[PDB]
Amino acid sequence: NSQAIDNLRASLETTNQAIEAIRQAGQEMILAVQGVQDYINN
Amino acid sequence: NSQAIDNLRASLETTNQAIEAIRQAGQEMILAVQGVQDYINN
Amino acid sequence: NSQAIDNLRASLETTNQAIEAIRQAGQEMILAVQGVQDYINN
Amino acid sequence: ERLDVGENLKKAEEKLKKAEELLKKSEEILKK
Amino acid sequence: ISLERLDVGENLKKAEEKLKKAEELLKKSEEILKK
Amino acid sequence: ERLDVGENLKKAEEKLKKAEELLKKSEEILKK
Repeated sequence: NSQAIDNLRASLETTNQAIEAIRQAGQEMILAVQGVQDYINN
Repeated sequence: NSQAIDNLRASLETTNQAIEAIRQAGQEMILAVQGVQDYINN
Repeated sequence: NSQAIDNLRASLETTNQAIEAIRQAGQEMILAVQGVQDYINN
Repeated sequence: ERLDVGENLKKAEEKLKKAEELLKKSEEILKK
Repeated sequence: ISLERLDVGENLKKAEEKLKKAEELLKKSEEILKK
Repeated sequence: ERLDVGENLKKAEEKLKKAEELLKKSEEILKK
């Protein structure tokens, strides 16, 4: 079923995008925590 | 092979569930860090 | 297209590994915020 | 001099809200 | 004075439940693919 | 002495860079 194969490719590409979003959220959380530790210290 | 296509679907549906749990963990870390900022300012 | 099925499998396998790394990131972020809670409380 | 990392948390909240919309899209492609 | 200690433990604990759940769903996805 | 969670935050940075490269490798397999 060539149409099912194309749905799987389109689904997995979009899931790979959702993961890149969650990864960037994670970079923002590290900065937020670092900002908190810098405040307390400095 | 339709078993191979269906096996990919089951695996990808399970992966999307794992990503949603990590995303919701992310939302709890934001609340946690806001909570610390508020303790400090109050 | 049985080649497209083989590429989707190798892709989804690499995607599961990316998500496990992000999940391990989240575990370290949890420790870090506990680190900040304790230092303030303790 | 007041602690503010509000720009990081709001961008993180935007990144996770985007992930959520992309996940619903992925699931609907598989529904199809 | 400070009335209460700092407690964001209810949040950090829901996050721990979430990462543990992700880990079990990832192992399930992996076991499905292998088949 | 200093508050320092620099270890947790550094390891998290490593894990997110490792995730970025894996996702790159995955999108590259899906392209081929």
